[PDB]
Amino acid sequence: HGNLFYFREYPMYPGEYVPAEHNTLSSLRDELRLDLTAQSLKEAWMRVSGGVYFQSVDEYYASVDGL
Amino acid sequence: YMMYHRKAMGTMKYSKWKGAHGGISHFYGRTPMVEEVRPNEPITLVDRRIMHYVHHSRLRHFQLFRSYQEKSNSTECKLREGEMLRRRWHRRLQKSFIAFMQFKTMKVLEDQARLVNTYGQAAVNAALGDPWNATDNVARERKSAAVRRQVRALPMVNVVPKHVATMKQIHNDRFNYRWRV
Amino acid sequence: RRGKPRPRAGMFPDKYRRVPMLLKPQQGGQQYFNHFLIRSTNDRLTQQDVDNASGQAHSFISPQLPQMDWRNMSARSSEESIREEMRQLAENDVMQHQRVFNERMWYEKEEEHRMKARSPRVLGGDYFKTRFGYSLVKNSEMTQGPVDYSQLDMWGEMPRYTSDMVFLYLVSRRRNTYAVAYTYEGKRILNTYTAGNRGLKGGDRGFRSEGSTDNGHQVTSMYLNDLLPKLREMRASEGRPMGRGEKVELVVRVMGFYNGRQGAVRAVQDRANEFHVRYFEDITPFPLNGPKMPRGVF
Amino acid sequence: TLQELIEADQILFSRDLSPLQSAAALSTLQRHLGELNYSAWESMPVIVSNQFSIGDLTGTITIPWDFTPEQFHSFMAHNEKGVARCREVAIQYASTIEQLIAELCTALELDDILVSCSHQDALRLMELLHRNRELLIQYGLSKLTLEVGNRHATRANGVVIINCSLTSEQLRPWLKAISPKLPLQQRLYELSKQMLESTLWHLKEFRTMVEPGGVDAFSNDCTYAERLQWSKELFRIGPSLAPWDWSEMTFVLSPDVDIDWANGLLALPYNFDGDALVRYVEEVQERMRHLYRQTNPHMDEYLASSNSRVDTLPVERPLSHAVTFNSDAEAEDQLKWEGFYAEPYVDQAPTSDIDDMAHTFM
Amino acid sequence: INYVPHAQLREHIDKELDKYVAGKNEPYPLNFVGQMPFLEDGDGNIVEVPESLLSNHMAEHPDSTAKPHEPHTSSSISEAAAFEERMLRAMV
Amino acid sequence: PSHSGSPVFTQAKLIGLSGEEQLTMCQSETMALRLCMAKAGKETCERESRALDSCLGRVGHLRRAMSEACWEFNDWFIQNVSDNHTKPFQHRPHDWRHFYAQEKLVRERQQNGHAYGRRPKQFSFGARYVKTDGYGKRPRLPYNK
Amino acid sequence: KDPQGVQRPSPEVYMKLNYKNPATISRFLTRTGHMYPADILPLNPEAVVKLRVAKAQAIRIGLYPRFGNPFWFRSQKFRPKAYQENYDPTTYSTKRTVEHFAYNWVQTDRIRRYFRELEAVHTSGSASARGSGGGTTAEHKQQDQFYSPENQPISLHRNN
Repeated sequence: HGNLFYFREYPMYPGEYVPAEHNTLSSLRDELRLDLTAQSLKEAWMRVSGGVYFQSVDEYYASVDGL
Repeated sequence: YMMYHRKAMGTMKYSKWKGAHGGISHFYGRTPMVEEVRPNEPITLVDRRIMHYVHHSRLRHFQLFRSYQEKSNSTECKLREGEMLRRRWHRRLQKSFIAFMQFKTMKVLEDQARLVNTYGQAAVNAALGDPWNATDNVARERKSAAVRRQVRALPMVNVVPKHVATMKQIHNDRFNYRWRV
Repeated sequence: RRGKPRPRAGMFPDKYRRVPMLLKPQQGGQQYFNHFLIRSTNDRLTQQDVDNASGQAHSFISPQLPQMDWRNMSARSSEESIREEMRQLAENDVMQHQRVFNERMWYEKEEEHRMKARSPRVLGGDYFKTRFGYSLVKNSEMTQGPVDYSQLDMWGEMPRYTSDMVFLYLVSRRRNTYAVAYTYEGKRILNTYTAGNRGLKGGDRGFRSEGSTDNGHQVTSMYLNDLLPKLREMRASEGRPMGRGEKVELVVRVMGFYNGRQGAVRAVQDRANEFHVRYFEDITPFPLNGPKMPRGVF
Repeated sequence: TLQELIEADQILFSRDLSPLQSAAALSTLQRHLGELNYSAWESMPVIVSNQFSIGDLTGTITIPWDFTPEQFHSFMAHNEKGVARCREVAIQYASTIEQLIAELCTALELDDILVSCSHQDALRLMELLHRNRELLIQYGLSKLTLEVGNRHATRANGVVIINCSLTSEQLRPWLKAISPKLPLQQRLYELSKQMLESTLWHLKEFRTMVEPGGVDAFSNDCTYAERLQWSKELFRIGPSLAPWDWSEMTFVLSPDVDIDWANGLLALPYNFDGDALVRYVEEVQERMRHLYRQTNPHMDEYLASSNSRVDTLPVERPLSHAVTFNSDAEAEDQLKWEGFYAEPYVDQAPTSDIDDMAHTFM
Repeated sequence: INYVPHAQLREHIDKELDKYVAGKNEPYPLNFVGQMPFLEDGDGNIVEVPESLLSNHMAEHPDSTAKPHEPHTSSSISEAAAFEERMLRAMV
Repeated sequence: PSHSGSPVFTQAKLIGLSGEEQLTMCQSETMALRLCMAKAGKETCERESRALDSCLGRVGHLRRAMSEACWEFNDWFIQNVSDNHTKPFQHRPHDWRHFYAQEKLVRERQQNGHAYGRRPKQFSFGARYVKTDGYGKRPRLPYNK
Repeated sequence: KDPQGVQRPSPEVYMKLNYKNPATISRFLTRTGHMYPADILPLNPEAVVKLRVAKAQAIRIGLYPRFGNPFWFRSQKFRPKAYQENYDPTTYSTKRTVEHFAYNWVQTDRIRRYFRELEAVHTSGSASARGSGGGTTAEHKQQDQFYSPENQPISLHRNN
């Protein structure tokens, strides 16, 4: 499902800025980023492995059941 | 009798209404609102929006208050100054609420940024509904149609409060059963 | 009880407070759970077999090596590649107010794109200084060039009247409501129909519903249904007879801010099967300062 | 009346009968058979035939040629229920067609959607358009009158014609093909509307001033420029023809000039010399009640009401409610005034008792 | 700025009254309220009315002939506009 | 909480919960359901009901979030926005006597320093038009008489 | 920034605010023809005196009606519009802010719900792929493998 109502983006607060070199508009059809960063790795994992996420490596090992 | 007097436009054997009606009438120069009713816009909704306007503007209140009974200039000044002071105090009170709601909006935006950090920017866009599965133009056209229909803004006017006719009508602009001085 | 109203059932404690939660309701049918689980597994296996026949249930891994992309690395190390990457970096380094993907923003940009699809010497600062009028043009915020006369004529919003429309006055008062109908010349077609005239005034729901929407609706509906044959016969006598099931053009003029207004307009819309309303106007004598009104109790 | 159907040609007349006999039947029917027809057979076309029969195509019946008024009344009284059912189904069909057209016109912000083909196929086309409504908004198809026909073409007056048979896969190429022609259609339509209102005003002013027997400019297929020029010329010559009464003659548009004096006809071209015409004018200078009672036993126990004079007992007509609601507020108002949101409690003591208690307390 | 002299008073008055004569080849100037009032012929008779006030004029008093005044279309300003308008008229 | 020494009678009106000034949400689906239930149709529109319920399922969580936000706002207001019935009220005309005293002082200074807090005499509705010659029509200042 | 009210109208509006033009008079006049209170629309003192004198002159001459404005619809473009889509930080009303707060909170809830349902779908798919017997542990197969209020219960509510 979608959303109850649609509004524009909230105004930027004073002193608030999008972090530098961060692509705020990156779709899942975009090309994989060549760099090896946290955001790029998470996007690649979502793209190639589905929506599986784990809050910790212990959670991942528990899901993988003894590896 | 004034046109707004209690015994104005009375229907009696001896009473003949003053003024000419129809076409260029007595109200021809005194009509405050004229709207050309058009098909697909019901006259009931037109009247509802007009009544909501004249109620939310606190204008029917003054009209009834000055028309039905006679109130001294001192009483009118007292009431108007009390209303102005109460409105100013309420604005001062509501400014704090607006500021705190802006702070809560900042907290919500920070939580959204936390979700972005923990999931990935592209994943968050997809969860927000990015057209990343729109292989053909029809797939994005469906969502464009949905948002186009949602943009349609129906009149936001609401039902006006009723008028309560209390005994002896101590206050004539009274619209609620709550007692007032 | 002791001459007192009986309390609502909410005040009484739970009627079934002395039964276990598993009893209400009972979850019988445990023996079917294993059978249904095995049935679900079997049918899911059958559906999986159907899907595998439709396509392929195969996955594989591509063992990529890092030394192979030295051509890409050498291409990126070039000055031109660095230049275009830095051009993109500078282009995106500008202030960005878009936090995340927004459906509103996407819809607006797509709408503008589809609308587009459907559709010497520079003046100097000294010249601008000597041109005093151009400074006012800069911040004029007033229409420039050709201007439509629809924003200049003072009768554009005013109603357009015709000799045939019947003007229906709907007066609403504190304890009364009445409707009358006049022609363009001002002749009163039918006698006034007030709440007292029709008997609603002074009965049940006294002093409270006299000016209510219900009484106003009733009196207005009765007045319209009595006026329609009267209007027909008046026009026939005048010599401009009504057509075969013609819509009678009605100009509604309503006065009064009491409750006898919504009922009147609803009655007009309910009788709009023949009374085609063309214009709606409201009239109210807003008091500025006049003769002393009768004194209130206060 | 009865001449309106003949003039509009909406009345259907089978030609299987003899010409002279049919002409005689028409001559006698226009004299005596016109009166008994009620105000619904104008909308419901009657088919002339050899014998009387109600049914067949929905909303239509067949009456026989050379039919006496007495026999017509007897047949109507005998098949009173069937004629009532046919009228009801025809009215339902008309209301459904109008509602179906309105729900699309209001949604698309158009002016009118005319039809000339089978309504059942027009319903398919209209429901397809309703499903694909937002794609029309995406394209430039707006504020344009539409026609439903069989041939894919556009008219020079600003309207466009769409075939009844059209599917989803064939709609998109059609939209892409007609998109470049839309902007011309809007300007053509607005100019045509302005010229039509101007010429209608000119014709009504001509009628008011000259007081003639009639003006007919839409009979011939002539362009809007010619029609406007003719109307302006007539309005100009109205004051010059004012001293003479033309109520006996009808002014009509025709590519040839024809002035009749034995008959009341004046056919004029779009470009005619008004001063020359003025110069020419200057140079000239019981059993039925028993049958009804026996056949239908309701008329003897139900009274009617006069439509001209107001009776001593006024009876309210049933109210009319909109079949389509544009707004949720309108739907809510409809439910409120239908009593859907009303408490099912039944009044047993009125507020008058409370008011009397208050008065006594005072 | 030239004041109206006593000698030329009648000529100035006649020009002011004939500023609206219901017939011209040039657009009529607007009044002080930026509106196009009724075009009056000689000897004080209203003969042209703008379309905005046409319905009210014909409703207040019937059998008062008045051709609906149309402003002079602008063709000298831009010739291409004149050709476009003529082509639109031909295409109807 | 008592802003400017006056307790807040209701804080739910500020939120808008259970009040006239509510928030419109899923109005398209609400309109569709209302139209479907208003039309005669053939069956009850359980499909429209399911659509509306799927749209408004998160309304309960949103209301809980706004209620807890309102409670936190009340806590912050008690912390530092108000005085807890300490300062005099500022919502009635007789709590602003100084401003009206200044107005009266200005008028008195204007009228030669004679009449303080005095208003011109009332005049008839058509006093300037029905009174004969020799009688004052336009009312004068209380000092001018 | 201008609470007293001396910011509006524009100087050209001051110039044009004459009796002859009712269009600009209707801009700062209510629908019924009354003047806005200073609490609602704080015009300049010069603006209000000009408006009242122009309205009096126009009413006396006949250029303006005694009640209402014939340019209320045409003055809407000049009147500022508070778009619901675009938020204004300094809005007088608190509902226009609480609606945006609710919008942002609903977006965050949508993110959380989408990710949690994706996790549930992936876990169910992995369990089905590994097999009912292979995937489920002995404890789950022995105890959790029954109907319960959490596992496919009958309707726990009356009047069904």
